[PDB]
Amino acid sequence: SHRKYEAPRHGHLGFLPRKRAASIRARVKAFPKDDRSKPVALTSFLGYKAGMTTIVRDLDRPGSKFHKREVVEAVTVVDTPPVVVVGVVGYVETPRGLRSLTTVWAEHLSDEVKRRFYKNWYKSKKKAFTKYSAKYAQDGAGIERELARIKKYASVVRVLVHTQIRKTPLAQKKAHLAEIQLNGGSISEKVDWAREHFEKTVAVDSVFEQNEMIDAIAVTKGHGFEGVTHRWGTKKLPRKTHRGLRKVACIGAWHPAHVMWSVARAGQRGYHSRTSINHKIYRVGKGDDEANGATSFDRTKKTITPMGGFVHYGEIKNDFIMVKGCIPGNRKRIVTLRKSLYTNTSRKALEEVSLKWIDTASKFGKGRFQTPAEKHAFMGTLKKDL
Amino acid sequence: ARYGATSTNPAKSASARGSYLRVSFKNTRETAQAINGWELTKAQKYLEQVLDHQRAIPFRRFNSSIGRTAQGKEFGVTKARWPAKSVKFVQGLLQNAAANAEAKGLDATKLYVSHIQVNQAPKQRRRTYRAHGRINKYESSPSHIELVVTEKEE
RNA sequence: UUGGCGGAAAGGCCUUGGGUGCUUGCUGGCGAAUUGCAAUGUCAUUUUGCGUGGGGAUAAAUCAUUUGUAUACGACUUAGA
RNA sequence: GCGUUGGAUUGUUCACCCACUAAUAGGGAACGUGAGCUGGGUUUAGACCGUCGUGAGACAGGUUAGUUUUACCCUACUGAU
RNA sequence: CUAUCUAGCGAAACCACAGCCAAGGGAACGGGCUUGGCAGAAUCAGCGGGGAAAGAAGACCCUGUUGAGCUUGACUCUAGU
RNA sequence: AGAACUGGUACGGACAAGGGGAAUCUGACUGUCUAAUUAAAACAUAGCAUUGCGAUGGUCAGAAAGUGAUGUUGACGCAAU
RNA sequence: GUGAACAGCCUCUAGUUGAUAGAAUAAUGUAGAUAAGGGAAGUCGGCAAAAUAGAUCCGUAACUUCGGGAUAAGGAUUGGC
RNA sequence: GCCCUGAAAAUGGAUGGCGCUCAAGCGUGUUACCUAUACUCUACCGUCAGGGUUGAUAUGAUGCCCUGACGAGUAGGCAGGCGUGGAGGUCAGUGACGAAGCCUAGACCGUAAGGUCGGGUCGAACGGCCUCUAGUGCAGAUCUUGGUGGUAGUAGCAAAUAUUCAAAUGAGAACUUUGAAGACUGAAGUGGGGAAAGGUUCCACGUCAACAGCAGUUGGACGUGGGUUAGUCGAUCCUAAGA
RNA sequence: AGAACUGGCGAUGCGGGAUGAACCGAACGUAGAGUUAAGGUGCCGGAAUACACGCUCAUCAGACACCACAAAAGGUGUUAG
RNA sequence: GUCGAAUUUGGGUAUAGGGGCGAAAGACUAAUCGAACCAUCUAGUAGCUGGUUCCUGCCGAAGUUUCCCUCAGGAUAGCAG
RNA sequence: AUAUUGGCGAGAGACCGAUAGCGAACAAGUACAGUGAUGGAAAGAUGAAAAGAACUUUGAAAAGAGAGUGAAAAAGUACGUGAAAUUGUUGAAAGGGAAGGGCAUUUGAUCAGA
Ligand SMILES: [K+]
Ligand SMILES: [Mg+2]
Ligand SMILES: [Mg+2]
Ligand SMILES: [Mg+2]
Ligand SMILES: [Mg+2]
Ligand SMILES: [Mg+2]
Ligand SMILES: [Mg+2]
Ligand SMILES: [Mg+2]
Ligand SMILES: [Mg+2]
Ligand SMILES: [Mg+2]
Ligand SMILES: [Mg+2]
Ligand SMILES: [Mg+2]
Ligand SMILES: [Mg+2]
Ligand SMILES: [Mg+2]
Ligand SMILES: [Mg+2]
Ligand SMILES: [Mg+2]
Ligand SMILES: [Mg+2]
Ligand SMILES: [Mg+2]
Ligand SMILES: [Mg+2]
Ligand SMILES: [Mg+2]
Ligand SMILES: [Mg+2]
Ligand SMILES: [Mg+2]
Ligand SMILES: [Mg+2]
Ligand SMILES: [Mg+2]
Ligand SMILES: [Mg+2]
Ligand SMILES: [Mg+2]
Ligand SMILES: [Mg+2]
Ligand SMILES: [Mg+2]
Ligand SMILES: [Mg+2]
Ligand SMILES: [Mg+2]
Ligand SMILES: [Mg+2]
Ligand SMILES: [Mg+2]
Ligand SMILES: [Mg+2]
Ligand SMILES: [Mg+2]
Ligand SMILES: [Mg+2]
Ligand SMILES: [Mg+2]
Ligand SMILES: [Mg+2]
Ligand SMILES: [Mg+2]
Ligand SMILES: [Mg+2]
Ligand SMILES: [Mg+2]
Ligand SMILES: [Mg+2]
Ligand SMILES: [Mg+2]
Ligand SMILES: [Mg+2]
Ligand SMILES: [Mg+2]
Ligand SMILES: [Mg+2]
Ligand SMILES: [Mg+2]
Ligand SMILES: [Mg+2]
Ligand SMILES: [Mg+2]
Ligand SMILES: [Mg+2]
Ligand SMILES: [Mg+2]
Ligand SMILES: [Mg+2]
Ligand SMILES: [Mg+2]
Ligand SMILES: [Mg+2]
Ligand SMILES: [Mg+2]
Ligand SMILES: [Mg+2]
Ligand SMILES: [Mg+2]
Ligand SMILES: [Mg+2]
Ligand SMILES: [Mg+2]
Ligand SMILES: [Mg+2]
Ligand SMILES: [Mg+2]
Ligand SMILES: [Mg+2]
Ligand SMILES: [Mg+2]
Ligand SMILES: [Mg+2]
Ligand SMILES: [Mg+2]
Ligand SMILES: [Mg+2]
Ligand SMILES: [Mg+2]
Ligand SMILES: [Mg+2]
Ligand SMILES: [Mg+2]
Ligand SMILES: [Mg+2]
Ligand SMILES: [Mg+2]
Ligand SMILES: [Mg+2]
Ligand SMILES: [Mg+2]
Ligand SMILES: [Mg+2]
Ligand SMILES: [Mg+2]
Ligand SMILES: [Mg+2]
Ligand SMILES: [Mg+2]
Ligand SMILES: [Mg+2]
Ligand SMILES: [Mg+2]
Ligand SMILES: [Mg+2]
Ligand SMILES: [Mg+2]
Ligand SMILES: [Mg+2]
Ligand SMILES: [Mg+2]
Ligand SMILES: [Mg+2]
Ligand SMILES: [Mg+2]
Repeated sequence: SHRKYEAPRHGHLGFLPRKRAASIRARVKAFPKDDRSKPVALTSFLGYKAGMTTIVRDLDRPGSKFHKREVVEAVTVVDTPPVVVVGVVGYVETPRGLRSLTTVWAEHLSDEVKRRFYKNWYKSKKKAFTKYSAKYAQDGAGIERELARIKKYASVVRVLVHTQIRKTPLAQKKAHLAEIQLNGGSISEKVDWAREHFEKTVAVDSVFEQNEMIDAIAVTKGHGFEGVTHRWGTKKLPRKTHRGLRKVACIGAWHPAHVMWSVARAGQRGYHSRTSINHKIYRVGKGDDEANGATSFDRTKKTITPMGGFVHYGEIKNDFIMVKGCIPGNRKRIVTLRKSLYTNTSRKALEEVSLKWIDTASKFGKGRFQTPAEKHAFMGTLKKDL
Repeated sequence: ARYGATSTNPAKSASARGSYLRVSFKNTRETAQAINGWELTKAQKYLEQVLDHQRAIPFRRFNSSIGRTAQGKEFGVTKARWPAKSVKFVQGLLQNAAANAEAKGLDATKLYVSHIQVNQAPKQRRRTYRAHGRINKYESSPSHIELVVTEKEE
């Protein structure tokens, strides 16, 4: 007989299976549509989630009850040191999809990216690309021949870039290498841009700008094996329930004589690839710029790092992207920030945000002071010093 | 005498056996198959490593619902274990066979385990007590182990 | 051997010059038999191995230890001359 | 495609009313769903009443009390090698 | 504290043969049969849809010229009086 | 029993240790039973009432007895409801 | 010793240190707990749990068989010096 | 007439499927072609029927031979055979130079029940034929007894707060001994004694195959011994309900 | 659910109706050859994408009896009267 | 729940199977109670359920008639050898 | 003259041959269960003869490997033979959600007949 009371089903069937993502770096599965009148530019960037903080800003939203008023908002800080271009991949289109014709690598590859090609780096002879770098021996004739093949073919061009983890406080020491599509015209000059940028860094300010809506692609925080109650949000069975209550009571009718794919079951929760869209960039901060955490209203010469460091991450020393809200993944995780796939004009996009203040009190507790100078000024002289 | 079927030269061979050994037959079968065909010194070193939990015995037949480990990867399995009792009995028989080979005058550097078989000895019977005043068997599954090491030749 | 074109799975298509073999385009000389009256009467290409010469290259992965962005165990993510 | 509710009384299905709501549609899946639960009802054995029966006892009549067992297998499903 | 993994120890239930579905027809609800869908070793933790799962020659109902407990001016008797 | 002082107003500092009220049905109460699904309103109870019997008796045993229980009793008693 | 106390809790004499262990810390459990705001809307049903609790002082209703109800209800205080 | 509307149900699914549109659809007509254990012919087996042939070397007249027809089958009937234990006769049968039994993707005969042979194993009896006889043939009976699996190295070995260090012993120590430490029972005990019951479990020495659901060098285990002393403590005596 | 006559199934395989006790065909010793039955001949699949005259276009077409359904009523759809 | 008397309990003792004992549940009477356990009668009877052991050959059914305390059975006739 | 599943002593069998035959071929009405009345098993076979494996060696030991006894250890007291279920090893082969089977043939292996 019928359900006897209607409720929406628990969970989203479009995010199945709730399995572990095949990699810790979430794949960009779609790049922005190419507009071949614009200049050559990356369609995405790689960074590392440092943590969240809170900001204060004046809302600009005519008709809102908080128009021209002050709003406190949560923001995520992504440490984004410049990415090193080390290669270029040419993609020809086929009745069976896109297909890489060939990849041309830079002549010199840093140990950071070379480590990515090794499970046991410390005991290897580090032969990676040693014969390939000899393709640049005298004239680079083979390299230019491969780039000419890419120009003569390869309707889609992507550069191979890798992160500089040595510039992050992470202990990993092994860079993350990803393909970023080159948008902008003239596949020939796509290839020229990649070749000219071989072994060179590209900064996040040349890819992303203030107020820009971006998407965040990351593997979510893993939670291991999870029961239905938290994995899917099903109702807790009554206290009286024999054999446990954190379950789904009826996992199926008699017919079909099978547990159906749509019934909530216990399994892995988290560590899933997610692409969340429409996160507004609140800051494109630079590492060399002291007063990173300062605004035109605060003026406290302080960086973005909270007092005591970003918990479980460290100190922000590089370029960083501050997006509004939250993004998938946990601290220290590699995240891919990509340009939006459509032109959002909704007045939530297109808003020019000006930060009034950036919280830098410690996240290791109920942080009371923005700076050690403010802490000393409040507390006066302590016994140890100050 | 009268071991299992062997196809090796008895003049270049030395045998060892143990009967009614109170060690798990299934575990001992897996342990014996782990070193069937190996050189003698390689097998002995491997057994000491198994005891030390550095390498494992792949469990190929008697392995239902046992458990998975990364030390089964060198044998192309996920299910491997460290059956210390079986390993100790097999090591006793291996050193006995090595001693018999020395007494025969065999080249200890050419010895490999050319035959090793475990079969079920008669079960030693105990009783276990069950709910509602019931009694079930609590039997052991002891093993007959036999092996012969031979000089490798061409 | 010359040059070109071909990326949809190109792995092929075209082309240059010289060398060399055959030519049934035409006219001759010699041979074939006994596989016994037929017997697929063995002529193809698919992998692999070994030996003889010649050219070329001179690593990794796993276990163990370690990390916790991971994790029931496997697995994952890290580090280590 | 999408949703189709919160409650008072009743074991109840049904019903009825209060109330919100965009709306409070009807149904199936062994009258879906008890090795998923619960056990209020029904439907063992205790007991009371009313009517019936000489009686033992009967009662789609009422009332109160009344043990809800097992998965480690195969498949399916969820995840994992 | 288990479950989990390990060393040691080590049962039981159950078991025609076994184990992917959809429809068909069929003893009118198939794991096998027909027609289709399909289909790739070996597996681990969970799970309770299914195996019309297990537990017991249904206790309800009916049948038997099968009983037994109980009752009564049933039939036939009997202690006692 | 009281007073001053004292403290992050804590102090039966752990331990130990009634929730309460307005009512209805029902059994007066304390007590008792279905050991292993029913503790109840069921049974018992004190109280009330009825019955039989003066011993060659009432009630009840025993196959029978020169046999028994009440009865080491006697109606303010025993026996049956 | 605390305390009303053979309560609970700690200790002396005496006795034992026996329950298969090691490593992890998923789900679901068993046992023990906490929880913003609401406060029975859950459910057949406040099931379970919570709340109350010792002592001293004050105060204590209906009804009553005058004996009770009664720790009714409802309040206050409590350490140390 | 065909087609369309009428024409709504529950897992996803059925002209059998694919698919088919001057059809591979519908109505109709003509041929060709495909194939049943049916029909036709032949062979072989058996059954039944009708016959021929005791005139000899001629042993199978229940034989040999000729002719025709037929052959489905539960329950059931009958017939002819196969096999087993034992019995009378016979083969002056087989056999320690290897009987019986058993094993044998080796061989032969029979439609079959079965029979025969080779090889291996083995060790003391056994078989062919004519008859006699029966406790004479198994897949089942939730059959009986015994044995053995998969499940499965699985469920599990999680109540009673709790163990740790070192040395000794030993082949071997998480578990034995000693020392050190940490704990608990907390006198209504995890203490000290007894009644019932047990019966040597007491104690010493030796000692670990089994048992102590891990282990074990330890033990209420195993092996060998030692040990229970009464005029006064009980029984014994008395009577109780009662026998 | 119950009768009549016959033929079947039970008791029966075989070819066909995909599948199916009973329908169609045909009943069965072991084989060979030929021909057929019913049913079929695009492919599955053995066998003419045969020949001939027409009808039908369905945004739910139709596609062989038993048999696995469809009606009344309608349509300048189209065809013939 | 109850916890100083219809209290709890040891030992002794009595009551024994259509019997005991029952503050009464058909309760208890050695895991046995709406009639204990043991042995024998007894291989109790069963129109009911299950099973019923080698081959081949030939023939080959009935579920209908009448009667029955008969309707899951038999006799009888029929069908069969 | 008749009876005789008891007792004592004898002779026999178309009987049974260790799941049979008495329950008991054996320390069987035993071990064991029950308070009790009662209930009540399982269990025979080295070899002619222990000749029951001296001695060496590895092992803490059990045992192993040798040596030896024996007609045989393919008879080692876990003992005649030594089936099947089930199992190990070796060898061969096959294997996309069972396996097994029928007809026919390929291939491999194997084999009788003239
Ligand atoms: K009765
Ligand atoms: Mg609904
Ligand atoms: Mg959430
Ligand atoms: Mg419950
Ligand atoms: Mg914080
Ligand atoms: Mg498994
Ligand atoms: Mg498990
Ligand atoms: Mg137990
Ligand atoms: Mg018990
Ligand atoms: Mg239902
Ligand atoms: Mg269910
Ligand atoms: Mg249930
Ligand atoms: Mg239900
Ligand atoms: Mg109820
Ligand atoms: Mg009742
Ligand atoms: Mg009346
Ligand atoms: Mg009724
Ligand atoms: Mg199906
Ligand atoms: Mg159907
Ligand atoms: Mg089935
Ligand atoms: Mg199929
Ligand atoms: Mg598979
Ligand atoms: Mg479960
Ligand atoms: Mg199920
Ligand atoms: Mg029945
Ligand atoms: Mg019954
Ligand atoms: Mg009758
Ligand atoms: Mg009667
Ligand atoms: Mg009362
Ligand atoms: Mg009282
Ligand atoms: Mg009870
Ligand atoms: Mg109760
Ligand atoms: Mg009463
Ligand atoms: Mg005091
Ligand atoms: Mg709360
Ligand atoms: Mg609160
Ligand atoms: Mg409140
Ligand atoms: Mg409510
Ligand atoms: Mg409700
Ligand atoms: Mg209610
Ligand atoms: Mg409660
Ligand atoms: Mg009060
Ligand atoms: Mg009151
Ligand atoms: Mg239609
Ligand atoms: Mg067709
Ligand atoms: Mg036609
Ligand atoms: Mg024929
Ligand atoms: Mg004749
Ligand atoms: Mg016939
Ligand atoms: Mg006989
Ligand atoms: Mg022989
Ligand atoms: Mg065989
Ligand atoms: Mg002999
Ligand atoms: Mg018989
Ligand atoms: Mg049998
Ligand atoms: Mg049978
Ligand atoms: Mg059976
Ligand atoms: Mg059995
Ligand atoms: Mg386990
Ligand atoms: Mg447990
Ligand atoms: Mg414990
Ligand atoms: Mg100690
Ligand atoms: Mg305590
Ligand atoms: Mg204590
Ligand atoms: Mg002692
Ligand atoms: Mg043990
Ligand atoms: Mg031990
Ligand atoms: Mg002793
Ligand atoms: Mg005295
Ligand atoms: Mg029939
Ligand atoms: Mg027929
Ligand atoms: Mg059909
Ligand atoms: Mg064809
Ligand atoms: Mg019409
Ligand atoms: Mg009653
Ligand atoms: Mg009988
Ligand atoms: Mg016939
Ligand atoms: Mg009559
Ligand atoms: Mg019947
Ligand atoms: Mg016997
Ligand atoms: Mg024997
Ligand atoms: Mg012999
Ligand atoms: Mg033997
Ligand atoms: Mg076998």
